[PDB]
Amino acid sequence: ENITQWNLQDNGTEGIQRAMFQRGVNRSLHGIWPEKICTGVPSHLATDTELKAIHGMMDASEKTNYTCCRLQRHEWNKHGWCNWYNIEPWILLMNKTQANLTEGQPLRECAVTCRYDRDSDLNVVTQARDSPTPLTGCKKGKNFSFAGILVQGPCNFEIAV
Ligand SMILES: *[C@@H]1O[C@H](CO)[C@@H](O[C@@H]2O[C@H](CO)[C@@H](O[C@@H]3O[C@H](CO[C@@H]4O[C@H](CO)[C@@H](O)[C@H](O)[C@@H]4O)[C@@H](O)[C@H](O[C@H]4O[C@H](CO)[C@@H](O)[C@H](O)[C@@H]4O)[C@@H]3O)[C@H](O)[C@H]2NC(C)=O)[C@H](O)[C@H]1NC(C)=O
Ligand SMILES: *[C@@H]1O[C@H](CO)[C@@H](O[C@@H]2O[C@H](CO)[C@@H](O[C@@H]3O[C@H](CO)[C@@H](O)[C@H](O[C@H]4O[C@H](CO)[C@@H](O)[C@H](O)[C@@H]4O)[C@@H]3O)[C@H](O)[C@H]2NC(C)=O)[C@H](O)[C@H]1NC(C)=O
Ligand SMILES: *[C@@H]1O[C@H](CO)[C@@H](O[C@@H]2O[C@H](CO)[C@@H](O[C@H]3O[C@H](CO)[C@@H](O)[C@H](O)[C@@H]3O)[C@H](O)[C@H]2NC(C)=O)[C@H](O)[C@H]1NC(C)=O
Ligand SMILES: O=c1ccn([C@H]2O[C@H](CO)[C@H]3OP(=O)(O)O[C@@H]32)c(=O)[nH]1
Ligand SMILES: *[C@@H]1O[C@H](CO)[C@@H](O)[C@H](O)[C@H]1NC(C)=O
Ligand SMILES: *[C@@H]1O[C@H](CO)[C@@H](O)[C@H](O)[C@H]1NC(C)=O
Repeated sequence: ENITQWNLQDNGTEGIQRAMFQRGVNRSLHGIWPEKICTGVPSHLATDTELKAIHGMMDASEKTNYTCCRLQRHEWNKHGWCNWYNIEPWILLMNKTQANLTEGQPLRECAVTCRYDRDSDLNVVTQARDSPTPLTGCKKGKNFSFAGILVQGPCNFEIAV
């Protein structure tokens, strides 16, 4: 029921993706999204110390030189507090999810946002998730590149029929 989304390195994409390519990082966690989105005053103010414990997860913000902890705090505020109640279980999950992402191509990896590269003739996956979803910026008929890994379809498993 929870969507796990992450960023993948792409020099062709200004922002987090360019920074990941430079830093030799393949997959950086974006968030874990339950059905319920949090509204109102959070239960706990996520400190940088707490948020730095999610090892390997880069910030999508230029303001922190794509390090910590803007994206991280945003995630706890919008998706974390009202669903996990405590920061400790949330931190451990986010970190274990990022640990697994650092290992390599996940069991379930589906393109979310693409950036078609005319030179290589590939759909360079900028963001991916553990469930198939309507694509964005993807050219139909072209193969996919998930941080260097070439896949025929938008997912690393069969969806259809
Ligand atoms: C997918 O997403 C859901 C959230 O959307 C995750 O579910 C949460 O999981 C965490 C644990 O990983 C749970 O946190 C613990 O909640 C306890 C309170 O729960 C009450 O019972 C039900 C659960 O059936 C809730 O729905 C109620 O609202 C209640 O409030 C809470 O006591 C507990 O704290 C205890 O443990 C921690 C660490 O061990 C201590 O720090 C703490 O002080 C205390 O002893 C945790 O906060 C949470 O209940 C879940 N919430 C819901 C709504 O289901 C899934 O596990 C995610 N799964 C995947 C696979 O991504
Ligand atoms: C990864 O992406 C980065 C960012 O997009 C990328 O750098 C960009 O590409 C090029 C290649 O170095 C840079 O382009 C140069 O930019 C200056 C103006 O800023 C122009 O004057 C340059 O023109 C000369 O260079 C050519 C070299 O082949 C000549 O043939 C040409 O006629 C000129 O004399 C040139 O276009 C560019 O500035 C950056 N862009 C940004 C937005 O930073 C880099 O190539 C990629 N790295 C890897 C490892 O793939
Ligand atoms: C991160 O990746 C892990 C691997 O997918 C997974 O952790 C869980 O723990 C064990 C490792 O000890 C996996 O392997 C085990 O498989 C059998 C299955 O019958 C277990 O009985 C054994 O203990 C064995 O070593 C588990 O399969 C695995 N659990 C699940 C539910 O898939 C985590 O799920 C990953 N965490 C995140 C947050 O993505
Ligand atoms: O984890 C993240 C967080 C944010 N962005 C966003 O970064 C730029 C910000 O302009 C956004 O444009 P966009 O396609 O609407 O969403 C992009 C990511 O790509 N990954
Ligand atoms: C997060 O995972 C790393 C491995 O990537 C581990 O060494 C680290 O201390 C973890 N943080 C915790 C458990 O808070
Ligand atoms: C990342 O994928 C590259 C291909 O871009 C692979 O060769 C490498 O071992 C991985 N490096 C990481 C996860 O740091």
